[PDB]
Amino acid sequence: DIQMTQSPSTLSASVGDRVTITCRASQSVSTSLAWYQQKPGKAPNLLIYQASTLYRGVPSRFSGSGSGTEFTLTIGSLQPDDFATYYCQHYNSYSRITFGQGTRLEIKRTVAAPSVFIFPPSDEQLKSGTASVVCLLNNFYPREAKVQWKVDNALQSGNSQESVTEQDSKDSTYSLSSTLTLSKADYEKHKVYACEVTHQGLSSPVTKSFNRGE
Amino acid sequence: DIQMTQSPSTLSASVGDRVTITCRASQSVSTSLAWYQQKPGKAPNLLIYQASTLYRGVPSRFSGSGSGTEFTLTIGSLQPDDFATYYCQHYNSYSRITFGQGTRLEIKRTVAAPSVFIFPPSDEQLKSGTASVVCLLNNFYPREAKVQWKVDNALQSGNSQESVTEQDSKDSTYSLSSTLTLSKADYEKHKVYACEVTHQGLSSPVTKSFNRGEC
Amino acid sequence: VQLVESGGGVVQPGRSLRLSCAASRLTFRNFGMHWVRQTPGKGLEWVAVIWHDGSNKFYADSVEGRFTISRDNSKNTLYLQMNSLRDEDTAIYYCAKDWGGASDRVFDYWGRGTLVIVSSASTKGPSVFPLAPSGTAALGCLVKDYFPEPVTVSWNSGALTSGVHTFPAVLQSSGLYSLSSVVTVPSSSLGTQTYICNVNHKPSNTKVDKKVEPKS
Amino acid sequence: QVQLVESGGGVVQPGRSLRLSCAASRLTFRNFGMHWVRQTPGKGLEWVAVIWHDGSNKFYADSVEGRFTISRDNSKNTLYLQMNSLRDEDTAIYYCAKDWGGASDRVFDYWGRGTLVIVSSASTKGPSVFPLAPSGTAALGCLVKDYFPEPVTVSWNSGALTSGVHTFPAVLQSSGLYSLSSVVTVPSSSLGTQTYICNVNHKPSNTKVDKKVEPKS
Amino acid sequence: NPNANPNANPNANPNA
Repeated sequence: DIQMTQSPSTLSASVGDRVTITCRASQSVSTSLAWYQQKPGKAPNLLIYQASTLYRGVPSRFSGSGSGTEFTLTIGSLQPDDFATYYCQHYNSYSRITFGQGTRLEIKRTVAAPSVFIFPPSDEQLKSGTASVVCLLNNFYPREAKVQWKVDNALQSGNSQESVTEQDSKDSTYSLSSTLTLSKADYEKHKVYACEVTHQGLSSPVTKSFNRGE
Repeated sequence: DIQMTQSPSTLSASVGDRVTITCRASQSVSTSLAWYQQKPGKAPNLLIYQASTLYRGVPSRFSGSGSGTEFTLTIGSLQPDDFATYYCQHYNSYSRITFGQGTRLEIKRTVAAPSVFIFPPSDEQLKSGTASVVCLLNNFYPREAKVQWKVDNALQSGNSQESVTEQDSKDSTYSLSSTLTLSKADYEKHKVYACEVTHQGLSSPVTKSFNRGEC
Repeated sequence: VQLVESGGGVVQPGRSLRLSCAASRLTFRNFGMHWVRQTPGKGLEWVAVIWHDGSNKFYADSVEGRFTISRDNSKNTLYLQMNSLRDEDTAIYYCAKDWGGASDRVFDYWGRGTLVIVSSASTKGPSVFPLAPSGTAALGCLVKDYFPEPVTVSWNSGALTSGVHTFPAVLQSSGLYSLSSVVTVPSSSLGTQTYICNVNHKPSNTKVDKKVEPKS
Repeated sequence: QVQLVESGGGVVQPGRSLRLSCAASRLTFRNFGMHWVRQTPGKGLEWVAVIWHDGSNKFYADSVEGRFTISRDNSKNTLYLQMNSLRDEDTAIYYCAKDWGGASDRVFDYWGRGTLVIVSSASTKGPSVFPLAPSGTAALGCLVKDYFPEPVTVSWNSGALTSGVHTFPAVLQSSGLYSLSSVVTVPSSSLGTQTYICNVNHKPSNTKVDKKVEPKS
Repeated sequence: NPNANPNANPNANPNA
């Protein structure tokens, strides 16, 4: 099948700005390409078809261009209603329909540094033979945040999972939660448990840390 | 759906000319195409179908041509009865019917510069709470003219509508009206009101002005 | 052949309306029938087609799921049920006879048409404001805030016709129509000749005479 | 207005079948080809199948060829999707979609609300709640672990605490069970005088659990 | 062609 890759996956913008997102196809599709808008909890909505033709009832500030393997959707000047997720879709002859992974259009705001917290596993969870350490990043912007776990000052990998909220409607910030899950026996073979946060709003990397048993 | 686009949108000709208008489709319609004539206040009249078949009763001076994506309607010798708007229409299989936006055939004449008049809002309309300023462009040709409102020489945008008459039948000119409407609050917060008219028959754009509350 | 549309009028948005087209001097059951509408922009657009026996119904993309076409051959009548009407449906609606050829979806006969206006506005009589003249002078009457169309303006009860330009009405953001009517006269006649515009709005039963007098 | 309503979703085990249905209303159903599109938990979109107006032609995505069967019944204005040999990868929201009708354009103008399909070997299990104890603002919260299926709702002090609350989206673990955390930022002044309790609800397991979150000993 | 037109023909002959 044909692979549709959108650029970028998250675009930051303010109301009034002009935004352009890119869609790239692994083989030529000519003009057989459509753009959709989707808002959380709803089905997609058709915006453009045949690369550049506006669907009926769509505001004129949406435009589209391209042919072959590169296409762009453009919003002439953003409105509050235009913050959502956008997918490209091809329907090339003798090629099965595929969609891009989507581009998230978020609201721009000033940089806010995260407040980082670390929580040891509670005493009752250890009694179940499982330990889960939690690293919390509250009300930060922008969305890009690197959380590195370090057990005994040894960088971990593959034993954690991250969960991030959607852009808060009130202050347009994000919140992240990384969960490091270990065995109870593997948890008590180590002393130092720290998570290291790298963000644009911090002059230094901040490290919240605890020592098992304190 | 298929997009029908007609070229040109308006065409000036005189009686006896040979006129051709064109219709281009987004994709091929083979020869599934028709042409209609329409005059103001009346339903359309069938002229041509299947790209080139003359409808019974249509004068033989009409003829259609074209295949696939490009089509033409030709009037061999234009009669005074053929000044109207002409639409193309496709009915290609597996495609919902679409009409072109139309082509208006208009009578040709010499250039005539417009007479420009401006009207301050009446005293009666000021007892209403709304103030309408009107600029009148009288007896001009061709129809393409630009009117611009300047309130305290600040260019105005989006607070005016225009209205164009049909082509006069005595002298074949056009007249245009441009109504700038404000609140009474906004009308009294400014002093100088002007319309500036640009037209082919004018060397420089002529401006008509007035001031609020002054003779 | 004859087609006459009926059922038009003013309807508020979201409401419904049923149009009818009465065919005479024609074997109605033998032909497919269309509905074609024409917006104030003068653009034509096909609405729907029904087969000779209601065997099939096809609709324009913009009305699919809201309009319903139907026919009663025993009465020689075409129907169009319009639901959830939007402002984009305001148009003249013609019923059209399909030509009868197998491969040509063309309309040889049309009805006079019927106008459907989708508007929340109520019937309102116009306010007539004078446009006072400041060798050829210009004066007129500004006919504002009326619904629905049309109004008719005369000058001096019709005795003055030369130089009269009555502009087509324009629809305002308020949902009311408004138009101008002007006349060019000799400036020698400003103090001598009286100029009165006669405005009539039959939906309001309003007749207004407005004297346009010169300005200092 | 055109309306599509999907039905037949739920939680099914891997390797078993499930028939989806989509009822059309206010639409010349027999005039249009119909599609199915699904949305994976990662919000990616995937076209599933298409059927022609008369059902004379059917096509499928390579991922579901031979296991899925699309069909329709024009007399009832209903579209069907027979799913067999279901895998975890088929977990998605399944929309039925109407083909626009443009001859050249395979675009979808009208979509249904979607119906949820969870393919899991896991059984309905209520959540275990553990506290993230706090130790001039402090952060505390609740860890809601190992439940199935979604969703759980988390409140704080029975709804009297809205500000600074963040209930993170659920994450799926390698065990086939879901886990999330909900945290609140509170005044460090308040920890010894005010009590903070989360109120986790898991309706599939008839679970309503509370847990008082106080600083560690 | 899986993306061929799946819809009915609205311009087929509708007459008797």
